[PDB]
Amino acid sequence: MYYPVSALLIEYLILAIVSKHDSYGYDISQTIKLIASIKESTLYPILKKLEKAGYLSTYTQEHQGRRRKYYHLTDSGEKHLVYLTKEWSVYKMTIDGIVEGRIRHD
Amino acid sequence: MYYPVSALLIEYLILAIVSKHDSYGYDISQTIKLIASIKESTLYPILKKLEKAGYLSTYTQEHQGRRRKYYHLTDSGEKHLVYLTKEWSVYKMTIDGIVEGRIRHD
Repeated sequence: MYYPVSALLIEYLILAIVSKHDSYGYDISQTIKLIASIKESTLYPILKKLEKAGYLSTYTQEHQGRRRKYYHLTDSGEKHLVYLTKEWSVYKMTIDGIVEGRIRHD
Repeated sequence: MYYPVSALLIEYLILAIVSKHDSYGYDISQTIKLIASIKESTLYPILKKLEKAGYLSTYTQEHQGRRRKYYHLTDSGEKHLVYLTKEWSVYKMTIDGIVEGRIRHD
């Protein structure tokens, strides 16, 4: 809620979410809306970007009587997700490190 | 480096940094540049904002033979920093929660 979630972090979230199981956009969006204020019109292009970049592949599948577009984390996506997770870890520790006083320039 | 740092998070960092000890801008900026790509022209207005909002008070003090503008975390700032820390904690857990699969809409 308070802090914004950057598009890059959204990608992290999407890939992370999709890594649990293949999921359709609305599902990803609903879970992302838990921490982010992002419009579908911002989210779906991000999904598309991730697909184009090869991290997500997509297929259709009936779900509750309507064909949904499912996203699936490719191996490329999996490798990338590790990087994003790692960078997220670093981001966190660095912020916490700065915040707690350990981390200072020089 | 990878993930961007929002202005709101910068505020968190500034207040957190200033909470350790009073510090002048360059000092805060140098430590913030450790995790953020932010220009002085973006940082200093943020410092100013935090001052205006009452979270930082300022004074001058000679440091290495030049008067520096020091920032000091007010009690108001301290209370606010707790909130930002708290919100940061929530942000982190929520992201990690989503990323690790615990957190899903519904």
